[PDB]
Amino acid sequence: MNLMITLLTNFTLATLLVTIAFWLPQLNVYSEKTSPYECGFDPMGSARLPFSMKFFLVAITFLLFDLEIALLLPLPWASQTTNLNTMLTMALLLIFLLAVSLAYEWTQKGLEWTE
Amino acid sequence: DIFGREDRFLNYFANIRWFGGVPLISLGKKTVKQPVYIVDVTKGIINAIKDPDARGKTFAFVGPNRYLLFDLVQYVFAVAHRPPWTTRDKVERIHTTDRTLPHLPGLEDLGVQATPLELKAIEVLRRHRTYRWLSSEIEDVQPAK
Amino acid sequence: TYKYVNLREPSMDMKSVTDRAAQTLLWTELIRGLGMTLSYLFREPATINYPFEKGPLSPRFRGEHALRRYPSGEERCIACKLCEAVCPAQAITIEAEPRADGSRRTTRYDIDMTKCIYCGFCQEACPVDAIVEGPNFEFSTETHEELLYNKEKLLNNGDKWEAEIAANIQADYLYR
Amino acid sequence: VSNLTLNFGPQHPAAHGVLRLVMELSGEMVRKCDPHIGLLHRGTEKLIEYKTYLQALPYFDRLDYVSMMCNEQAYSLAVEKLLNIQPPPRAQWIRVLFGEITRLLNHIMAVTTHALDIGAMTPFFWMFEEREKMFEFYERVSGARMHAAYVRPGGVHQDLPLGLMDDIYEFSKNFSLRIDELEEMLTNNRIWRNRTVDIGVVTAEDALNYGFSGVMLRGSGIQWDLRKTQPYDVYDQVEFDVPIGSRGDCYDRYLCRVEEMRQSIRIISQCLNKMPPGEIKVDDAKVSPPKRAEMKTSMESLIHHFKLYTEGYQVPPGATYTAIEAPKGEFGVYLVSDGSSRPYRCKIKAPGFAHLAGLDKMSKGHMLADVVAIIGTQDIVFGEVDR
Amino acid sequence: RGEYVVAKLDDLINWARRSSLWPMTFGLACCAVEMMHMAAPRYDMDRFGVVFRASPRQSDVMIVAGTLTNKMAPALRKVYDQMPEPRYVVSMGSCANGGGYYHYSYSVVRGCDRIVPVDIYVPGCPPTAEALLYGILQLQKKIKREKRLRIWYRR
Amino acid sequence: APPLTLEGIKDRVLYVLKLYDKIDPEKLSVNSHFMKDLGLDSLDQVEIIMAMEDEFGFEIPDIDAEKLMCPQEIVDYIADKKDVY
Amino acid sequence: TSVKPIFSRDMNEAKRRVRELYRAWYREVPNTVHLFQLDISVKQGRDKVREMFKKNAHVTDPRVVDLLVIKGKMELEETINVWKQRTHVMRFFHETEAPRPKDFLSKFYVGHDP
Ligand SMILES: CCCCCCCCCCCCCCCCCC(=O)OC[C@H](COP(=O)(O)OCCN)OC(=O)CCCCCCCCCCCCCCCCC
Ligand code: SF4
Ligand code: SF4
Ligand code: SF4
Repeated sequence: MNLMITLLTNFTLATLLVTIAFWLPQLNVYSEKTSPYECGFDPMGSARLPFSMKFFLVAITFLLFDLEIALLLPLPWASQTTNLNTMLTMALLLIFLLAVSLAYEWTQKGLEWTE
Repeated sequence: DIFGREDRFLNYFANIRWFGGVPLISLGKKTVKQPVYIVDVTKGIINAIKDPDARGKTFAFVGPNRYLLFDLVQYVFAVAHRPPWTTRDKVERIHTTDRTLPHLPGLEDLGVQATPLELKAIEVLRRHRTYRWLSSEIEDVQPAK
Repeated sequence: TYKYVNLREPSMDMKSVTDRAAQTLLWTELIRGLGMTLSYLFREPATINYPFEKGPLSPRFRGEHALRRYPSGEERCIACKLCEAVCPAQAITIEAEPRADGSRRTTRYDIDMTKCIYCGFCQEACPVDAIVEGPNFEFSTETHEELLYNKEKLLNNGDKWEAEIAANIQADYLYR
Repeated sequence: VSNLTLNFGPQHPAAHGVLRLVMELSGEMVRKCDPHIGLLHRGTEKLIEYKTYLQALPYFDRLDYVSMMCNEQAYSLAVEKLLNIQPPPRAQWIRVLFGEITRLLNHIMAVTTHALDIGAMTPFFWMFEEREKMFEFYERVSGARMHAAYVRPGGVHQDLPLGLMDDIYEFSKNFSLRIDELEEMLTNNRIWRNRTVDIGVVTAEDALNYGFSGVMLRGSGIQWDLRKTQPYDVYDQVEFDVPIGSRGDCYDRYLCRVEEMRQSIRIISQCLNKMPPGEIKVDDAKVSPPKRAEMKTSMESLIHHFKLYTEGYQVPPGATYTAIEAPKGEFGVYLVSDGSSRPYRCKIKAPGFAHLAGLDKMSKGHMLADVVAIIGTQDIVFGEVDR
Repeated sequence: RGEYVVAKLDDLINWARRSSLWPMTFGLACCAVEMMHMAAPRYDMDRFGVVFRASPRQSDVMIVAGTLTNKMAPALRKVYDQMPEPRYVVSMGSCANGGGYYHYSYSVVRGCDRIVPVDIYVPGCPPTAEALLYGILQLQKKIKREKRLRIWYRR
Repeated sequence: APPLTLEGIKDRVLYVLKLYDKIDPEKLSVNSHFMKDLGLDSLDQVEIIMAMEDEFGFEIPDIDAEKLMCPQEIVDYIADKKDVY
Repeated sequence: TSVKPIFSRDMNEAKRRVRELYRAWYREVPNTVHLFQLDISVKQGRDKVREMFKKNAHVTDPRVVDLLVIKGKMELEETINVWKQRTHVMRFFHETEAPRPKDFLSKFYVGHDP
C-alpha cells in the first residue's frame, strides 16, 4: 500500500507536469496556426521500408537469451543448499548451454551485420 | 462572408464539430449563404482603388455560383473529413441569413472574375490523411438559383 | 622527399602481443592517454567578456566607411569618382555638381553596406584619403533601409571619430 | 523491390556548406549514392568576366574560403605568368610563408571538423583556439580578419607590420606541442580508428583516372607532388619532405594531413630564417600602383595610379593554366585574356569538384553511417566545389 | 491592481526566454566559419547562455549566414516554416543581408528578406565574431522591449 | 466478360470515344476519319489511343498506334491483336 | 551542309520521339499532382502540358526537335522523382505573374514602349 501511494503520486506528478506542458504553450500569449503539413510523398525522410530480418532476429535472440537469463536468475538463492555437486554441475551446465546457443549462432551466417 | 486561408468563417465550421455536435441547424434550413473566396475580394479592392468611377458608389460582393444552404456545413465537413469565441452574437452572426438586394454593382461591374468554392476550399482545408485525392462529391446546393 | 607512415611491421613476437592483449583488453592507452589529457582541464580557459572586454585588433583593420575632411573641414572628397570606379561590388554612387564656391564636391555619395564586401580598395584608391575604413565596427541595424548611407551619414560618421582615424593613418601611412 | 531513397540533413553544428544527397541503399548499406551538388552556386565565373583583374581577385579569395592565401597565390601566379612579370624575392618569401600558414589552417580545420562531425566534441575547441591566433596574425597583416586579399599580381603589397615575425615565431614555437596533444587525443584511440580503418579505399590508377589530386594521391601510393616537381616560386628552395601511405585506407590520408602540418611548421621556420629585406611589390609602375609618397609630388606615379585603378593594367592575350598545391590538393585557374583590361573566361578548378565525384565508387562498399566519414575525410568545401 | 503582475511576469518569461535563446546555425558559406569562431573558446557563445544545437524544431531563432542561392531558398523558408511560433531571424554577412558581393548574376537571391522576414542585420564580410556577437546581444535588447503580453491585456 | 465479340469491342470503343468530351458526339461513325471529319490533332490521337490502353486495350506500342486514325481500325487491330473468332 | 544528327535522321523519327514523350507526361501528370499535393485538377495540368508542347510546334530542324526532346525527358526525369519540390512544379503555372495587357491602347495607356 505504501509503495502504491508512491506509485499514485509518481503517476500524478507525471500527469500534472504533462498537463502544464500542454496548457502553457497553447495557453501562451498568442498562438498562430497556418503552415501546411505534407504527409504526402513517400521520400521525405527515408522512403517506404523493406524491413530487414537482422533487427527482428535481434529481438528474437533477445527472447531466447532472456529466457535463459531469468531461468538463471534464481541462482543466488540456490547457490546454498546441501547438494553442492549438483548445483555447480547444472549451473555451469545451464549457462554453458546459453553460451552454446550463442556459439552456434556465432558460427552460422547469423549476425555479421554487413549485408 | 469572406473565405480564405486563415479566415474566421469556414475554418470555424471545420473546428465546431467537437463535443456535443450542436453548431447550428437547430430549426434547420432557413439559411442561404454565398461565401466568396478572398483573392477575388482583395482584387475587388485593388481595382476599386486604382480605377476611376469607383468613388461614391456603394456595392457588394457575391459568391458567384454556390449560394449554399446549410448543406455547406456537412459539405466542408465531409471533404477534409474529420480529425474567446462568443454567444448568440457569434452563432446568430453565422446564422444570419440573406443575400439581400440584387441591384448594386456586383462584381464584373468592377471588372474582375469570380471563383467558385471547390478548388480553393480543397486548398485551405487540407487536413484528413492526405493520401487519396478521391472525388469528394461536390454539394451543389444552388437552391432555387 | 617521401617519409611515409603506417608502413611498419607489427610484431607478432612475444612481449609485443602481451601489451596487445593488455591493450585491446584493458583500455590502458584509451583511459590513461585520453582521460588524462582531458584532465588537462585545469588550464585557465581562454574566454573574453565581450561587453566588458574586447579582443585584439590592428591599425589596418577595416570598419565602417567614414568620410574625412581637412583641418578646417573642406569635405576632403574631391568627387573624382575613383572609389566608385574600383568598387568590386559596384556599390557606391557619386554625382557631383560644382557648388557655390566653384570648387567641386559630391551631391549624392552613397554606399550599400549590404553590397559592400569591405575590400579596402576604396581606401587605397582615394588620392586624398577622403574615405577610410573606420576602426569601429558598430552595426546591427533593425531594417534593410538603415544600412544604406548618404553622403550625410558618412560625414557624421567621420565627425564622430577622426583623431581615431588620424592616429591609424598617421601610424600606417609609411606602409602606404 | 526493397531499397530506399534517403536524403541529406541541413547541418551538423559545425556545417560549412550544404549538399543534398540521394542514396539508393540496401538494409543499412548503400548500393548507390548520387550527391546533388550545385546547391550553393553563386556564379562567380560569369561575374569575373565583367570586372577587371584587380577587381575580380576577391572572388579568387572566397571561392575557396578556408584556404585563402593559397587561392590568392594561384590567381596571382596566373596573372604574373601570363603577364611576363616576376615578383621581387621578398614578395615570394612572404607569399610562401602565408601559403604554408594557410595550409596549416585548412588542415587543422579539416581534421578537427572531421572529428566534430564524427563525435569528439572537444578537439574542435582546443585547436580552433590556435586558429583564432592565426586570424590574429592575418588581422595585423592585411588589415582584416579572413577574406582580406593581401595578394596582387606582380607581388604582394603592404608588407608586414613591424614586430609581426616575432609573433609568428612565437606561435610556431609551441604549435608542435599542441598538435602532438591532438595526436594523443587521437591515433591509437580504438574508437576513431576502429571507425575509420579500411573505409573508402582507392586504387592508385583508379585515383588517377578519377583525377583526385591532393592528400588522396599522397596517402594512397603513387608518390606525387606539385610542390616538389613543378616549383612555382622560391618555395622550391626550402627543405622539407612529404608523407605517403601504403594502405590507401583513409586513415593514411588523415596521418598524411597531420604530417603535412608538421612539415608546414618546418617550412614556416626556415622561411623565418631566410627572409630577405628586398621590397614588397615589383618595380614596374604600370603593373602595380606606386606608394603614396611617390604618387603625390610625382606626375607619372599619379597617372599610373589613376588609370591603373580606373582602367587597370592591360594583359596581353593568351591562354594559361596554372596549378598550385592548395591544402585541398591541386588548385588552378585557367585564364583566357582578350588583349584588354578585363579577363574573359576563367574557370577555376575545385579539388572538391573532383574528389566529390568519387563518392560513387568510394562509398560503394560501406554503409551510410560511415558515408559520413567518407565525405568528411577528403577535404571538401561545397563553397569551392560549386563556383 | 494586476498590471504590476503583468509587467513583472513579462520580465519573467521575457528575462528567461531571452537569457537562453539557443538558435540553429544555418551556415551556408564562409560566414559559417566566422560563426564557428564565435563558438570557439575565445569569443565563446556559451557565456551568454546561447547554446549550440541543430534542429529547426528545437530552434529558438535562426541565423542566416552565407550566400543564399535560388536553389537553396525554398528549403530555407521550410526550415523557417517548421519552428516555434515565437521566432526571430538574424541575417549574418553581407551576402544574405541584401546580396553582398554578388547581388547580381542570377542564382543568388538578393537579401534574405525576399524569403523570410529579418530582425538583426549584421554587416561584415565576414562580420567579425565580435560584431556578430554584438548583433545577437542587440537582438536580446530587442527582446527586452517586446512588452508582448500587456497589449494582450489590451491596455 | 466472355471471349470478346465484335459488338463488344465496338460498343466499348464507341463508348470511350463518347465519354471523351473534346470530340462532339454530333455525328460519330465507325467509318469516320478523325482529323478529316472530327478535326483533331495528332496529339489528340495519341491521348485518345492512350485511353484505348488504359481502358480495355493495354498492348499498344507507338508504331502501330500512329496509323489507326479510324475507329474501325481500332476495332480490327485490337481484334486480331487478341482473338480470332 | 554537313551535320552530326543525334537520335534521328529525319523529322519522322523526331515526331515519333516527341509522341513518346507526350505519352510519358500524360501518364505521370496525375501521379505528380497527387504526389506533391497540388491544388490543380488533372485535366487542367494536362492542358498546360499540351500547351507547353504547342508553344514550340513550329520547329522544323530535327536536330532542334531532338534536343528539345532531351530537355523534356530531362525535366520529366526530374519530376518523376521527388527532386523538385512543390515550388517549381507550381512555377510552370503563373499565379503571381500579374496579367499583362496585350491590347494596344492599354499597353500604350501604361507601358510607354514595351
Ligand atoms: C586467478 C583466478 C582467475 C582470475 C581471472 C581474471 C581474468 C581477467 C582477465 C581480464 C578481465 C576483463 C578485462 C576487461 C574486459 C572488458 C571487455 C573487453 O575486453 O572489451 C574490449 C573490446 C575490444 O574491442 P575490439 O577490438 O573492437 O573487439 C574485438 C572483437 N574481435 O572493446 C573495447 O576495447 C571497446 C570498449 C570501449 C568502451 C567505451 C570507452 C569507455 C571508457 C571508460 C572505461 C573505463 C571505466 C572504468 C569504470 C568507472 C568507474 C566504475
Ligand atoms: S570596401 Fe566596399 S565600398 Fe570599398 S571598394 Fe570594396 S565593396 Fe566598394
Ligand atoms: S576617391 Fe576620394 S576624392 Fe575621389 S571621389 Fe572617391 S572619396 Fe572622393
Ligand atoms: S558576406 Fe562575405 S564572408 Fe559572408 S558568406 Fe558572403 S562572401 Fe562569405
